[PDB]
Amino acid sequence: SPGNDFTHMTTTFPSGSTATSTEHTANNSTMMETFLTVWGPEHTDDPDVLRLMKSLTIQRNYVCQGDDGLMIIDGNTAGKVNSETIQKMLELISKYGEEFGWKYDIAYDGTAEYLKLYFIFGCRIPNLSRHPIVGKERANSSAEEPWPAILDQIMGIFFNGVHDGLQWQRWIRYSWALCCAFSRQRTGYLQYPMWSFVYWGLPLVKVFGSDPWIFSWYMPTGDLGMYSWISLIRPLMTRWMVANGYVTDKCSPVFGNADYRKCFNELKLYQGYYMAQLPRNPKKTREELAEMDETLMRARKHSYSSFSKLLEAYLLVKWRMCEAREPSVDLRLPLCAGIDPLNSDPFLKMVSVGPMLQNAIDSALLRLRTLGALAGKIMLQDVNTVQLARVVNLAVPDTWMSLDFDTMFKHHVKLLPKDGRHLNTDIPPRMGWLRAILRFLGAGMAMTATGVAVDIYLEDIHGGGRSLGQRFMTWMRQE
Amino acid sequence: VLLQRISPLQIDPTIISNTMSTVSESTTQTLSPASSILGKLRPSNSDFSSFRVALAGWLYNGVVTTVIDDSSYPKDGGSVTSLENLWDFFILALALPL
Amino acid sequence: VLLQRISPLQIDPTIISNTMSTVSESTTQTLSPASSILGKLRPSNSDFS
Amino acid sequence: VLLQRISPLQIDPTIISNTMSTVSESTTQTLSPASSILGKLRPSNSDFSSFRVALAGWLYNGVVTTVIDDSSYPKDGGSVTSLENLWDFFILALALPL
Amino acid sequence: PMSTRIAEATSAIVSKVGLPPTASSGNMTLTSSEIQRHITEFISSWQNHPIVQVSADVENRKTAQ
Amino acid sequence: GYQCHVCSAVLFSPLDLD
Amino acid sequence: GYQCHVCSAVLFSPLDLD
Amino acid sequence: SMILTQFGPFIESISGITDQSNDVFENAAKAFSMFTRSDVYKALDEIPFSEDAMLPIPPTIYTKPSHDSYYYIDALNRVRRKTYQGPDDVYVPNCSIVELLEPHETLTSYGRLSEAIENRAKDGDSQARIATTYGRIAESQARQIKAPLEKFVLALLVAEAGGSLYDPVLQKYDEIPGLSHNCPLWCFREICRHISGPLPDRAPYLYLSAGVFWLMSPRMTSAIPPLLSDLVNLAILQQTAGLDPSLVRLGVQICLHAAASSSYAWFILKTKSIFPQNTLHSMYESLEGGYCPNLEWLEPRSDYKFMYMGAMPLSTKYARSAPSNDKKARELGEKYGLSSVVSELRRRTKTYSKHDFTSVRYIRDAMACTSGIFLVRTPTETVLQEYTQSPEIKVPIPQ
Amino acid sequence: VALLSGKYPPDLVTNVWYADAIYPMYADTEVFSNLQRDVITCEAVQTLV
Amino acid sequence: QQQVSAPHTLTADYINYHMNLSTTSEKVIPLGVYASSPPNQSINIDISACDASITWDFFLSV
Amino acid sequence: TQSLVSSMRGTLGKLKLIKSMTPMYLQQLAPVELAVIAPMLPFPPFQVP
Ligand SMILES: [Zn+2]
Ligand SMILES: [Zn+2]
Repeated sequence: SPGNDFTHMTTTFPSGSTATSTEHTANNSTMMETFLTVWGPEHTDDPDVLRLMKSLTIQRNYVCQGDDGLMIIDGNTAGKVNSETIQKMLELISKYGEEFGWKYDIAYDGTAEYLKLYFIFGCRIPNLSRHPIVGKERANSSAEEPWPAILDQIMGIFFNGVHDGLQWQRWIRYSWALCCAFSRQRTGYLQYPMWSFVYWGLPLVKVFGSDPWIFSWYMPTGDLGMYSWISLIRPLMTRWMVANGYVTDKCSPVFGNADYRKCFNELKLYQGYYMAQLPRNPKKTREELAEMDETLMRARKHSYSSFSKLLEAYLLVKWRMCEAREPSVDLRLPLCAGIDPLNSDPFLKMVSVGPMLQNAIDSALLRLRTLGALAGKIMLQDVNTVQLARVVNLAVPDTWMSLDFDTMFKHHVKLLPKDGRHLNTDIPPRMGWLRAILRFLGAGMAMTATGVAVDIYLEDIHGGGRSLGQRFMTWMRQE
Repeated sequence: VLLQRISPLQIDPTIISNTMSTVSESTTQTLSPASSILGKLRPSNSDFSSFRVALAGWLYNGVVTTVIDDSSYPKDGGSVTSLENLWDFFILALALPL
Repeated sequence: VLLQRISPLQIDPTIISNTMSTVSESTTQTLSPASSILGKLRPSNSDFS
Repeated sequence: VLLQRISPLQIDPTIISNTMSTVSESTTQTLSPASSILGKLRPSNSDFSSFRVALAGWLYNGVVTTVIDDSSYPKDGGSVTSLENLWDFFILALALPL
Repeated sequence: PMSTRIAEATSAIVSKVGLPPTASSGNMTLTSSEIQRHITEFISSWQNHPIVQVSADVENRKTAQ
Repeated sequence: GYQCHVCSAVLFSPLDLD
Repeated sequence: GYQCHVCSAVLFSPLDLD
Repeated sequence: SMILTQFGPFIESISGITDQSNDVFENAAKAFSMFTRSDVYKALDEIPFSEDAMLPIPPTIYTKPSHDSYYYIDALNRVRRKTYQGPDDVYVPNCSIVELLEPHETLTSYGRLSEAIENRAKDGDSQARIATTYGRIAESQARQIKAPLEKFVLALLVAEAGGSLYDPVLQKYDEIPGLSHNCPLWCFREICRHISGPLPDRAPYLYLSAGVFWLMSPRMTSAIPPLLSDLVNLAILQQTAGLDPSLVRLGVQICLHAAASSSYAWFILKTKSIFPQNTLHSMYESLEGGYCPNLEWLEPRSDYKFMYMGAMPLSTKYARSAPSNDKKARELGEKYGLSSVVSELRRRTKTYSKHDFTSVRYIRDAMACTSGIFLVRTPTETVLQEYTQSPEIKVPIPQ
Repeated sequence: VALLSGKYPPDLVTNVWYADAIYPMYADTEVFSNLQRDVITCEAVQTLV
Repeated sequence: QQQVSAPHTLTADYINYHMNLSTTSEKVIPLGVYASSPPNQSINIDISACDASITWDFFLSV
Repeated sequence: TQSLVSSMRGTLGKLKLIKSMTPMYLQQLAPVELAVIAPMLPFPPFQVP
């Protein structure tokens, strides 16, 4: 609205500052403690209410993070607490707020609401309408970013549909339709191949002559994602290559006698693999946009020889699916909403794994520590796998956050074959950091394969365990 | 459930996971007992209710004889030369007095 | 073939692969006596005939 | 602060980190007695601020009784088989006569 | 209704006597055969748990009395 | 006329397979 | 080998289809 | 069958029939760029819709009186609005829009905000500032989307054309009612046709980077671009979540009452607590069975160290002992004309009595039918609604 | 697991803890109705015979 | 404001992390799964208008 | 080997000297609780020696 420009005097605070949260939380907890201590007993009859108030304190049951709080009233020996004295205490909370300005929004129904998460009998109910699909916030009237950054929001739609228990065959199938709709733009026009989206964490359906609906969307993104499905499908892929004239004379240690370079160049798998690593940010004009477009077209015109040094160093490791692990939680227990035996794959993964019920400095010091070279402490100690294996930029993905990756890394990924020691998988006593990366390379395929998460054992490293990590050290020298 | 409500203590396996951390072993050997016990002490279906059921069964031997299931015995015989069967002997020899 | 249809004895090649797993040995050695014998035996299907 | 102004002694936090660089041990082991003390006993250059107060409390025992903090104890016992609690004993055994 | 549609899925997942038996009675790819082979072992190792073998959700007319 | 089990290379005759 | 009839899934090499 | 003849080899690649390939992907993406906006509605015209998608769309959405009685000019010469229902009625109203438009070149049917009115508003006319205020806030309300809706609807039409799928785990097909039993798409077709009517090219607004364009007809109001983005979400989620259509029809019916209201966003602000209040806040009046987890948190309670110890079955005593809901939940529906929705929710909620996956998915599907839009209002009323309130101290501390 | 690992609260006082825990059960005890039914059962048996 | 309003924040942090550890400022899930169980209840307390809440009249002066 | 025996003895020492309150509980608090709980119970205790 033009001609609308003024100033205004309030007593309120700014909306989203940082220090405006902490002191409000302190002020929440202090007034709740003096409620339960002093104002409580001094303003009520009905000694059931008095006995209820004198039994709880805010260290034992009160949790607050902002304006909102959650107070928990535990069960006694006789069962649950009488649900009428709780309401008589609720009226006293509402009366207590009026004496100094707070207008509480107390609620008592039998559920729990805290940080806008909805539970009933321990339920994990997702709010599907918390974020819409076709909805985006715009505060100003300015134009938006150019075209090749819309795919980040499309992947955001997909990863937000992951955490909510959608019908997974329908959800992946609709994600493909969006994924293929947002792929071409006028500038020869620009176009992403379909493998560039597989790099971004999007699972597939049926490729290379395989079974349909064969992988899961719990697969990671990046090189750890590209390792897993290839290492699961590889003896079928090397058959499908030879199935139409893609034979060379020498045998590769990975794909055998088939020219993976020509097959991947003609099918444009390499070009999607390297084209997905281009920056989608038009960093600091239409001519910079044209610079980014020419940089993006150059990756499509260039023909490629192999994958990155990290993925090629990964692909020498072979695992095995011997036997399924014992379950971690009851099948008939409703843990999480939406997922059920009708939603088959998360229902299998969440029972077999179990739900979670229990940076530049850290990078570069490990870069200089693993290569031959607090600062006096780091040299000999070790950290866990999820911290020690960040030296090759491996991270537990966004998808595995609502599961138990700790027990899976610690126990159910064995770095030793079932029939003893194959003499090929001999990690030296020196350079024992390799174990923390082999944990991730093991736990990739045990999560990408649909169905039950299976106990996985080490089988083979082709170049030897000593010569395996020299490739990682070459990547560390090359940065 | 009533004994779980009235009882002052509570089970906590982090005592075991803390006391296994300061063990003395080498990373050259092909098997490690301190990491075998932490695998063997995670129960199937992750329920701990059988302890309080065994305490409640003391009130009833005349109609109920609480015994240990056949699936906890080491797969129709085990060797004393195998370490997992030593741990499986330990677990049973401690569980049987209740 | 006639003894096949009668004999209750069944070969289980996983017995040897089970019992050779838990043999204590060092990684720094270069022999592995527990693992040379599995490459000697190669437990397979044609033991019966 | 008044003792810190005129005292000749100073910090040298690097002397323990220098002397623990020549402890003979094996890489194959999981425990590290050379490196556990450096995590248990980290220097931070603000360590004389808690030493000169104990040195200044000798002037007053009638009104001030300087004790060791509650958090400096091994948190419900601590076995002697553990190495970290064994270092935690050594720290208290040196600090208590002051 | 969904109450039947979920029960059919539970019965599709959980599926399949005390007598002496008679003679009458390297790498691998991923296959739906191997998926089912893992799932049946998982459901069997869950089904033979002793609390699962006895416990039920709704008490009967004897237990209520 | 099947493949190997070392490097997954396919062969056509059993002789060069062996 | 073209296609199984339980689910409409197309393959090759009926050694895979059976 | 037009989408079939257009996209034959792609739908079989993403339904598990045929192998995925790059050339079919790129030959599809060649065609995804080559769609007119009318082609999406031509593809919507051919699908036979069942009897259970048909419901009466009210006629009063299309005829709304204009914005002259809605805004005014405050002292200090800032624009505000006068509220008719409640002091929080500061959102965008719903009125006739077409009278403030002049057409774009290269196509006659679509117009934008006229330059003479913004010229006189920059000059300092009284009415022109109000008119450009309404025009810019209607653009900003219509803009709150990620991409043009016809692309999302076309992706729905592509993806859901492969029929039912097959499960490698349950070894059976799935049973999800198809496009004939999808009420938001029936309504999305009917509204976008009734706006155009005899006029062709049939897209009520197109979406660009800097600004929108409006279809020049008297049938066009400001409530429609949020309503269509509201319907597309339900049309997707009814497919890819397996929602019960008996809840989706209520979810669309509330949005039709929102478009028929005096204001759209204000009505949704006042009706955003119907689905959890009737369903989630009223579960298990009679509880008979089901399993529940058995947690405890460890005794230094500030650490928040938890522990899972099995799961126990529920008993009869753990019903809903909390107080009732009927006296205010029915009152909310009786105030706004949604008693046929509220009683419908309550009588269906009162039939679940065991705690399993069925009654839980009921709560999920009931919570899904709330409309997730982003409320749009000017900053000059955001401040003077939020920052003018004050606490009241009934017992101050004495001097 | 329960035998090898189980800990008390850090400030446990037995009489306070037990008079907290036992009190809600013995006010509303409802054991007396079973005593009222056990007379009717023994009356019915003698009436039958 | 951030150059002169330090010790208010610096003493707010001491209350939040040393005096009454009721704030959980990843672990929010098992809190509510315990709090939603059958034997216990839970009360959802929310403060309306947290920014307009505290002024010089009662809070900031003390 | 040598290191495996040296690790096994040090493991069994910790398993002997682990600090757990469950044996003391079963000694001296659980009989108190059983004697408190058992008189008010729907099915009374039925014991043979
Ligand atoms: Zn080979
Ligand atoms: Zn089939």
